[PDB]
Amino acid sequence: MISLIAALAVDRVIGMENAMPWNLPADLAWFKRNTLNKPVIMGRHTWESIGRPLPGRKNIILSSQPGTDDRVTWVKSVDEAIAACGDVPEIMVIGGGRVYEQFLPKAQKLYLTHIDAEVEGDTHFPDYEPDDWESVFSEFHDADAQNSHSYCFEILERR
Ligand SMILES: Nc1cccc(Cn2ccc3c4c(N)nc(N)nc4ccc32)c1
Repeated sequence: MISLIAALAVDRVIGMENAMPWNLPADLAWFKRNTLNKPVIMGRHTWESIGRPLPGRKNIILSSQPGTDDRVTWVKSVDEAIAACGDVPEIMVIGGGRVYEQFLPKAQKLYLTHIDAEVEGDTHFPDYEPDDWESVFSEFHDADAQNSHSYCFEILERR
């Protein structure tokens, strides 16, 4: 089954850099744990944003362009991306914006990290009608020395 995992700032703004405010160590650990030993699907910008395949995971890159790295699997369509995962309990879609939009209608689970920050970005996480989604887990954390902003993990399940 298909899950989306994403770090969202206020107004559901999403970005991707090794900088503020999506480089919080605790959001990274959450991300690792929830994607470990699962196939990950991602856009090209997100693939560059990591510069390296994620270990112990099958990495699948959805892009209209041909591939430039043989350590990972390149595909051109949503259904090709899904098939490339094989028979597995959970597929993890890890961004970016356009990829979320494409997989949301087929997703049955959302892993969201709400960061209590504001950053300027045109790229947003797709609007999920809260009538079709049920929150089933929440975990708020205060800012500390390692994590500059407060943050809250949430898991939602499609209703
Ligand atoms: N160095 C590195 C290792 C793993 C991932 C990345 C970039 N990256 C790529 C995706 C993510 C990411 C995500 N999809 N969701 C959440 N909640 N957090 C995330 C944090 C980082 C992400 C960078």
